[PDB]
Amino acid sequence: ASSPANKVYQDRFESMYSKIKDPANGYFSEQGIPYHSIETLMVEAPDYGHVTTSEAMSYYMWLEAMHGRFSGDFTGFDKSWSVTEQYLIPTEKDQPNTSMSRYDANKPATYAPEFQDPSKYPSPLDTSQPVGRDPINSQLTSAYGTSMLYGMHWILDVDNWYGFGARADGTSKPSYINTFQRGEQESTWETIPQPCWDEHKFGGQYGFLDLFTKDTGTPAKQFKYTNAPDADARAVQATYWADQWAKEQGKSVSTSVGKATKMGDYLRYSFFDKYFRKIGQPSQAGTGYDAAHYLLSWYYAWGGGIDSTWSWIIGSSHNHFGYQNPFAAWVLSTDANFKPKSSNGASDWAKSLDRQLEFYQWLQSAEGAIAGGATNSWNGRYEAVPSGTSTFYGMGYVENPVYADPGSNTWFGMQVWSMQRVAELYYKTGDARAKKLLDKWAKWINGEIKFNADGTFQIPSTIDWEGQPDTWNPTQGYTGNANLHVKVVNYGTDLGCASSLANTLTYYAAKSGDETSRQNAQKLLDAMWNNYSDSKGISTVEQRGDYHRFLDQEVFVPAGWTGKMPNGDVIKSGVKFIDIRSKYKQDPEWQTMVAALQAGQVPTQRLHRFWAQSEFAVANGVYAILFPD
Ligand SMILES: CO[C@@H]1O[C@H](CO)[C@@H](O[C@@H]2O[C@H](CO)[C@@H](S[C@@H]3O[C@H](CO)[C@@H](O[C@@H]4O[C@H](CO)[C@@H](O)[C@H](O)[C@H]4O)[C@H](O)[C@H]3O)[C@H](O)[C@H]2O)[C@H](O)[C@H]1O
Ligand SMILES: CO[C@@H]1O[C@H](CO)[C@@H](O[C@@H]2O[C@H](CO)[C@@H](S[C@@H]3O[C@H](CO)[C@@H](O[C@@H]4O[C@H](CO)[C@@H](O)[C@H](O)[C@H]4O)[C@H](O)[C@H]3O)[C@H](O)[C@H]2O)[C@H](O)[C@H]1O
Ligand SMILES: [Ca+2]
Repeated sequence: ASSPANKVYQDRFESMYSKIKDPANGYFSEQGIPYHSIETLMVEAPDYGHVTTSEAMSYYMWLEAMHGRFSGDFTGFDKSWSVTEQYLIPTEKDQPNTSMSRYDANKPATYAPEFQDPSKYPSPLDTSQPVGRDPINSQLTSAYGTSMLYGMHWILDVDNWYGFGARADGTSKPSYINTFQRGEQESTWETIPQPCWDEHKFGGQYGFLDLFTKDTGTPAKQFKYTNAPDADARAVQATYWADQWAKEQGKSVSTSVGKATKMGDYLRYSFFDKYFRKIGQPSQAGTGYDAAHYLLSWYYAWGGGIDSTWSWIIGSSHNHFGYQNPFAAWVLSTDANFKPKSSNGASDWAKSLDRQLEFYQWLQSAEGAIAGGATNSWNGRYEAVPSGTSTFYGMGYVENPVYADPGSNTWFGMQVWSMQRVAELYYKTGDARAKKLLDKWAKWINGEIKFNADGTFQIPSTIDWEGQPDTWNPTQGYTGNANLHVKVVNYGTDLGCASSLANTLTYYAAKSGDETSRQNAQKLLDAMWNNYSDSKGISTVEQRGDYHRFLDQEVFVPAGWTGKMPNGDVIKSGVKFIDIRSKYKQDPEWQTMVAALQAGQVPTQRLHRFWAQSEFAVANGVYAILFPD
């Protein structure tokens, strides 16, 4: 039997679970896939409300696991895994083993430079630049008996809104698409949505391929997928709790545990430099593990030919603290039920745990907030690191890893999503490293939570940075980083971030006994329940300051390149964001948004983001379990 839980907060989880699963609320598609948000007019990471992400799927898993804990029914959790495997992990038809089996571990991919401006793309492939060796492929094919990769592609056009269909048929749903392709300055407003399976049926003469990379000959028909490591690691974290909670009740989610374990094994591809170059010596090709930074980088991607057999796989040189998950690393390296089948799976994850904790500590500012990250590829072209730039294992510090429009580390959300995992690790193991990080971080954030007399509240929203951490010396450890500072630019009432914050403070308070953290977590949960509830979960009105880009953001299209989106929209130099997504004018909220822009006002929206609703529900569940009385 599971220990008794606080009935007040358990009821709140149950109420939220009902609203999220209610068919009338519209959080899911007819195929059972959760959308990024109920509302369709939505641009922030994905550019349409009804596309889904692997992030949403991992929150769906977490939600169902918690529901299993209170209802004793885990069929919903097993269902979240079935939907994931069927729709987000490319099937045998989506990543043909005929092509994947032609992979060459000694030449994983062909080098191509990254540019700081989208106008420099397509990027030219250069076969003369060195590429290191992939040491884990043989481990995976041997353990699993296939060359296909088991990980989630990060974004999916659920209802085929863009019209690419499945494997170029234009009519099936869901539809594998990707967006970001052109570097740090390519915001969500500057992409050209493209299909993962490109047979040249849509777009230009060669589909959309030559908008991004340029080779010596004619582009081949090909498929390509991109993983979001933070989502796959969250899926493992969620499955661990589902396993623990099921066993406390004589139930089992054994089959889902096996899927999470296999996913964690392939997830190791994010531990490697993009083109397998040695960590700390970027001009040199790696010989295997010397190319592993052991952190959960921004992505690992793979692809291959559709009508001819060949394939490639790349890791990522860019690392952001917000993607790390020491808890998932702890589970995969120590729990016998989650031991990966591969020979080095568990030990690699053990190395990642130690490295991740060093990374967090190295990035901790004077105040306590965690700074951006580091890269093994300066400017995305393995350029020389400027003199005076701090390093972590030879990797140069970057304030906003991967994206600069807006900076990937200017959103407060990265703080809570990531530190929440450190709090779970601390709660379970009492790890001294996690303790030192949390004591300082929690003291910082507790001084930034503002409660108003009318029941509303505010927490940091946009943050900024000054300075850099001192160069990491593993034997010296944390120096205090006196010259690295966080600055809060503005506060807000992001319900998803506040929920993640309550979750982090709850785990931490439960282990440390810090009363200040416990009462702030409860006050946050209470304020949200009492003042922000609505018939669909919780919400508030927020300003969408970037929406002017719907109409004024020019999208770069190379000189001479012309094509068409499936609905007929012409792609050519001079198009704006809206010109290649004309179906958006049919959105119920379109006239309202345009009217605001016309009057010189900032459009506002009342949004129901799936992850935020689940975050709130899970946060109530966690509080109910850790503070029974
Ligand atoms: C943050 O988002 C991610 O950004 C990165 C930025 O780099 C994106 O990475 C890029 O992804 C592209 C696909 O989405 C690929 S294009 C692809 O590269 C392979 C490997 O080099 C090429 O394979 C070669 O093809 C030749 C035949 O055409 C063969 O002769 C040769 O042996 C093959 O290796 C393929 O042709 C290209 O089309 C970029 O390589 C990669 O940088 C990431 O996608 C975003 O999600
Ligand atoms: C007077 O001018 C206005 O000032 C206000 C001051 O509050 C500005 O409002 C603020 O705008 C910010 C940007 O629009 C948002 S932060 C925004 O939040 C969303 C939801 O949490 C984030 O999306 C998530 O991003 C993740 C990381 O990429 C994804 O993984 C996830 O799926 C997404 O949901 C997004 O990244 C953030 O940028 C403030 O909340 C708001 O107060 C206003 O803009 C000015 O006009
Ligand atoms: Ca830009």
